Amino acid sequence: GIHFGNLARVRHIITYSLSPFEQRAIPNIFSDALPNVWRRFSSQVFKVAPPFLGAYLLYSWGTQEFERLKRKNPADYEN
Amino acid sequence: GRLMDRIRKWYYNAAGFNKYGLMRDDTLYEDDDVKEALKRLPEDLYNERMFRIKRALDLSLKHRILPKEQWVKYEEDKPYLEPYLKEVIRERLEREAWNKK
Amino acid sequence: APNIRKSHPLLKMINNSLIDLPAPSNISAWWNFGSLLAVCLMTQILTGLLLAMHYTADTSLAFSSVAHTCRNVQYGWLIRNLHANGASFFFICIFLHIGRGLYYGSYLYKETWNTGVILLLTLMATAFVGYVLPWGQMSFWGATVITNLFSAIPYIGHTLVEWAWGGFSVDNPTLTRFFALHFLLPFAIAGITIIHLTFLHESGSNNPLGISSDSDKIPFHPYYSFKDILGLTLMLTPFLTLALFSPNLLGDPENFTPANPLVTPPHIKPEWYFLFAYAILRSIPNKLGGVLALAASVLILFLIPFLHKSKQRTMTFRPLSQTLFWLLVANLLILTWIGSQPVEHPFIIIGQMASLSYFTILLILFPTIGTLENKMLNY
Amino acid sequence: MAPNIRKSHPLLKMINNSLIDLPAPSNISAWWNFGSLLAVCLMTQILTGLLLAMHYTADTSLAFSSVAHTCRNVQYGWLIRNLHANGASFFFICIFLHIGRGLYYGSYL
Amino acid sequence: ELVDPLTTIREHCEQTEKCVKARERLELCDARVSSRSHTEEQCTEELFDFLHARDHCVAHKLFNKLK
Amino acid sequence: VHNDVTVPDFSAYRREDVMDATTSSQTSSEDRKGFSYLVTATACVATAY
Amino acid sequence: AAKNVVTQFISSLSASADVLALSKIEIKLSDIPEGKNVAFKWRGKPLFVRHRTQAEINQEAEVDVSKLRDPQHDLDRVKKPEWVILVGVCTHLGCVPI
Amino acid sequence: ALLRQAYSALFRRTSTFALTVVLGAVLFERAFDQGADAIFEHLNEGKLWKHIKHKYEAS
Amino acid sequence: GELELHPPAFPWSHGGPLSALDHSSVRRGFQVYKQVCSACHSMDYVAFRNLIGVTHTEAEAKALAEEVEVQDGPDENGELFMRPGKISDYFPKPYPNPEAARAANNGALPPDLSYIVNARHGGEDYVFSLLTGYCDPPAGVVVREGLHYNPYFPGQAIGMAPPIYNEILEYDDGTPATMSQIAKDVCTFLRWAAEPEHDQRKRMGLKMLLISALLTSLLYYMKRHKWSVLKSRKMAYRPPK
Ligand code: HEC
Ligand code: HEM
Ligand code: HEM
Ligand code: HEM
Ligand SMILES: C/C=C(C)/C=C/C=C/[C@H](OC)[C@@H](C)[C@@H](OC)[C@@H](C)CCc1oc2c(O)c(OC)cc(OC)c2c(=O)c1C
Repeated sequence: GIHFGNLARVRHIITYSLSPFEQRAIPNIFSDALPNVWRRFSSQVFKVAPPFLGAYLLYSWGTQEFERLKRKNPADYEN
Repeated sequence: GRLMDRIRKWYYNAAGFNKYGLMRDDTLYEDDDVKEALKRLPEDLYNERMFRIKRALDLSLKHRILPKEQWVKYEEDKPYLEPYLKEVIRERLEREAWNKK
Repeated sequence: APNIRKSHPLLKMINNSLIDLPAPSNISAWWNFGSLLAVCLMTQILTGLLLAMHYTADTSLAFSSVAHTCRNVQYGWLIRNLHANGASFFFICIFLHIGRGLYYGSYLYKETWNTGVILLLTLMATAFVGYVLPWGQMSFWGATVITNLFSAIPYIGHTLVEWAWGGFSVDNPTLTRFFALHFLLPFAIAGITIIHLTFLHESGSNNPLGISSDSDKIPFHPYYSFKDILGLTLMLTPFLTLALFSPNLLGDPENFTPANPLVTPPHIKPEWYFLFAYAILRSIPNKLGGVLALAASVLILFLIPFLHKSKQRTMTFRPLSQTLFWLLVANLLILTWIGSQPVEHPFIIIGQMASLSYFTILLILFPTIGTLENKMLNY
Repeated sequence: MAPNIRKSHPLLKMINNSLIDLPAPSNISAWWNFGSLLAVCLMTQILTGLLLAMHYTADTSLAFSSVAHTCRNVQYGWLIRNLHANGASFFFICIFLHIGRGLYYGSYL
Repeated sequence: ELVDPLTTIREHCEQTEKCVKARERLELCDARVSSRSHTEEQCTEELFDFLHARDHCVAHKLFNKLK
Repeated sequence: VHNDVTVPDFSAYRREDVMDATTSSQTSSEDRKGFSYLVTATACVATAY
Repeated sequence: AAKNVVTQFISSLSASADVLALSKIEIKLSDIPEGKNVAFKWRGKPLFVRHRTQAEINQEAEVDVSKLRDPQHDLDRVKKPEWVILVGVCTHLGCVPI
Repeated sequence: ALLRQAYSALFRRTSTFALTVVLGAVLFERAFDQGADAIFEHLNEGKLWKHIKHKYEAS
Repeated sequence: GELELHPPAFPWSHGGPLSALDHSSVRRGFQVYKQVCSACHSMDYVAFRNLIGVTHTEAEAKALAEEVEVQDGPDENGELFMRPGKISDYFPKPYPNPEAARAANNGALPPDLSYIVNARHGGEDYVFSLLTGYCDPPAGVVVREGLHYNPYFPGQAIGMAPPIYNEILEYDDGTPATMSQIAKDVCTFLRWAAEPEHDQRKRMGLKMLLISALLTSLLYYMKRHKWSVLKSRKMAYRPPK
């Protein structure tokens, strides 16, 4: 059952942390937060958007095309 | 030729594992062969790989990456495990061929 | 001794899986669905029992009993809504859960993944029979179609249909056995979910980076208990907004018409969470092929593990794989769209493409690009 | 590593851990057989029960007759209903003796 | 005696740009179909395009006049 | 040697009332704790509702 | 013992005895004017009875009977060329054909 | 200092904290429920049977 | 044919997520259903008691109830028999079975309106457009004898004749009984009929959103708080020299 203590062998790593009460829950909302939100957004939009944007069109086309084929062709009764 | 040689440098930057401070070898998935390799690693190399990883995990939880100035450069990437891994797999293949023999 | 949190035969378990459970320090929101899925199961079961208390498994009474539940039973309408919409958020969540798994190579945890597939499949069957209970036009004809799928099996087949209906046509014997079946399955789901988490705990959660997190684990509590609660509340808003403001949004209005054994509505479409598969099956203009395609469209999940060629575990560092991935997601989004459209041009051909597309990205492109990417890493 | 797959496998490790390698006193008597019978009763009831629930109808106006139909029209419905009805009894017969044994041999400790 | 605001506004709306052209397109169809004997065409489409444009307009203010 | 180890600077994160390294953080403690616990208490009240 | 208990239980699922087996149904060919199809409840699922105008009767007897999934000639299917009678149930997965 | 007083007198002791949540909900409930309805009924004046009522009532 | 006219979107006073039903108009619609539609349409899931406190006073409802003779029994001799209506009874079925109804409507079967707006895409927008959208067939379109033209109805040849026209009744509240006014009231009624919870459903939604906001917020703060320990966590690799 118990896993904490076996996990892995680690040496020479020091860490420093502060009580949740000595710091801010959401700090540097502008100087740090948002800037990264953008960073991340930026770096993934060209990977994600393409296939979706693509399908999007396929939708509109297929939709419009199906609808076009609804309308009547006057050339069928000009006789 | 020097085609995939620059292709490689491109991919290396595209992959992006260096923005975390990891070497190509750090990101290797730990199957049997790799775990065996990791075992043979001299201590310094092993302790270093650990820290690199632990730092990357901290970066991930933080949703941050290293400053562009600390990203590993394609040509400075050390394949510290690659060779060990080769041997390990080499060693295994032999046993295998031998046992079917 | 010392503490009764680690010694007690029972608490030792709650503590062993929801308090001292070591978890990667970096798992993201895409790891919140596991519990949401769990919460859905609980929520469904609970509202379900509540509803089952006022239901009547009988063709001549089913439809109206549900009506009475909504119109006469205090908050009956609310409960039915939460149950109807819960079903959807169950699928929404399960779908994202599956996605995350594919993107981050969680499927490398074979037993956890496989049982996961069983869960999806069971959830599917569960939701099916359940939908047949209000006994509206959709309920009836859906029942008719889905059970009929098995007629595709050589020799036997039909004989299996007889069982499914308890007759030679959908009728009361079917309704009552379906109510039983629907009452039962949720629990087989909860049960299997225990096996799921059990196999999972053998290895512990995987993480975005797809590399060992032993160098940095954290107690589930309070890190993920807190994260999870937050996650729940986020999923809760849309679910309730939908439930309280646009109740029938995700539902077909054709099912407000009591089942008519003699008339299949001109416009009959599968519940949204079935559309993608529905679409794939319509593509093959052959009975057996379409079924096999349908079967394959879901069963293929079992192969994913044997199609992993990447030397890396996740797609975090595989830009090509990442695109192929999102392509697949849109591919499905397309198949879903198609499912809602009539069997006509250009829809038919588009569907067939998407279908052909789907199996290809999974059986061929992915393993291929993975191999390709390995070489690009000079491996 | 673990040699046999009977003691290592996450699931078998359990069937083996409680129904195969489970250490048991060499002298437990017949009064120790009810635990499993009880378990078998539970299983049998659930099973025959599901089978009956497939033909029941929870409605004052139909309940009595649905059961009659189960017995009169459903193949072996009569048998299933009987097994379910009498199973209930053997369930109590067994549970009562189980309780007895416990009291006599101080299992309540 | 009374006047259904529905008619009042249906008129006003038929004055509208689209309606007019739609109405016209329709009249044209009706004409040739009503004449040409032993034909095969219909004027559903035009009637709909007309209706669609008309009522869309109707449904935009009709309620203001209703209680 | 362990003498060459310093705890980094946490001003970018410290709460305004414990930013000055020469002021007893204790006086502002009751508030720092009172506030966070208030959020929690409130959440409890909401959920309770 | 096992084979028999499974047998019995397995068959508790099959159709019950109250599942009859009923007769015919008469239909006045006058209620069905030419050029129309009408559905009648029967043995459970629908039942079609369609009065075919010879405008159709031709087409149905004039098609590649070799290019048919289930090859048959409109003639050996019905009896009176102005009437076509079949069970209104799609052979695919059972819906009612419109 | 509310935060200090609050902490010092409500949030510190696990008991007083609990009682405060109970007490809280109570007051919060009344307040919320009333105001919520107020907001709803306002946004829907003269449309509720509450509003129409008197026309077919007593005197 | 393979072409259909979808209805427009009228601004029903209850269309909005926080917009209740106009009970006055619902009261009206009732009358329309009672005095006009009920002659061929059953509303099996509603009872006179349902009106109480919604559109009518208890007395009014009881009254409306008694106006109908209901069949009860058996009695002492095992005889059926009539009796006045109780607020517990449901709205009277115009026919004892579809066969009879169809018989009295050219074989056409008027559907039960209890859940009508939800049984049709478009709901009141569709029901409304249909009731008023009656008109003559376009060129080339022949409407079979018995059926009437209505572009909004699928197939355009419906079996129901225009049920309403100006002053087909007189709203005892003084509202001008214009045809569309009527359609607007009965449609509003058909919405309430299909979902009385409608109003409460929405009032809850309001409370829901408020709490959901307050709570999602407080929990975002809480999640962050605890996690800060990790977010700001700094580490370093100080190997031995
Ligand atoms: C003389 C009987 C009669 C009256 C009175 C009448 N209807 Fe109907 N109604 C019918 C018939 C017949 C149909 C079936 C038409 C069909 O499906 O071919 C019908 C159908 C309908 C339908 C739509 C069916 C569909 O498929 O779209 C609605 C909605 C409807 N009526 C509403 C009303 C309302 C509201 C009123 C009162 C304002 C009303 N009717 C009054 C006979 C009537
Ligand atoms: C009732 C259905 C299901 C429930 C309630 C459920 C629940 C869970 C839970 C609680 C977790 C842990 C947290 C997380 O990572 O999300 C988990 C993990 C996992 N589940 Fe599921 N699951 C279900 C179905 C499935 C399905 C359909 C699949 C895929 C075919 C699956 C595959 C996995 C895998 C691979 C993991 C590993 C997560 C990781 O990468 O660390 N699950 N599941
Ligand atoms: C796996 C979890 C569950 C899922 C996915 C689920 C899904 C569904 C679905 C889709 C329907 C039709 C909803 C509709 O009316 O549109 C339904 C109906 C129903 N379910 Fe479930 N259900 C679940 C659990 C349960 C359980 C455990 C019970 C009770 C023992 C239950 C009782 C009912 C009842 C009474 C109905 C029929 C009446 C109604 O439609 O509300 N369900 N369920
Ligand atoms: C704890 C195990 C169970 C016990 C002790 C038990 C006991 C009983 C008893 C004493 C009756 C009345 C029998 C009679 O007709 O004389 C009964 C009836 C019934 N039980 Fe159970 N039962 C069990 C499990 C189940 C389950 C799990 C189901 C199905 C989900 C089920 C379904 C029914 C049905 C349909 C009836 C009513 C019709 C009948 O009497 O045969 N039972 N059960
Ligand atoms: C007694 C219990 C039984 C027999 C259980 C059977 C379980 C089967 C499968 O679950 C594993 C099945 C639900 C799953 O197939 C993988 C679905 C994706 C199939 C989806 C599906 O839905 C339809 C539907 O909903 C309809 O009505 C609104 C109508 C339909 O066509 C006219 C369909 C349909 O054509 C398909 C393919």
